Amino acid sequence: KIRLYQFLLDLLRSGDMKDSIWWVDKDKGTFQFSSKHKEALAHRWGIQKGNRKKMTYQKMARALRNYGKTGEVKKVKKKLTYQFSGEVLGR
DNA sequence: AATAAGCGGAAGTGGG
DNA sequence: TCCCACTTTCGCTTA
Repeated sequence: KIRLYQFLLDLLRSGDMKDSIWWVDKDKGTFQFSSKHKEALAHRWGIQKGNRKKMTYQKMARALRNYGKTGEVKKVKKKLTYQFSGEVLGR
């Protein structure tokens, strides 16, 4: 099954949910969610995973927080903004 | 108050 | 056995 960071990177590359997520500085790997349209993206994540419950942005963001220690995605001190690692961007 | 973003102890589910 | 990679529940903090 796809990993969450890869699901998000793939969306950013495809442009398929441009109103829910976008690059801030793609060279740095920084990206941001839409305040008003992030839930539709979270719903898509949960359906792609086949999870039992409806996925929420809060549960998805909790998964994102767990990447902080391994480094794939880090929270940026800007609203709804995160940053992929160079390793994730290079793969 | 109402709303929203951000955080995490603990415990459950999947597929190794 | 016991870690993977989240998922789910619920309370808390700050703005």
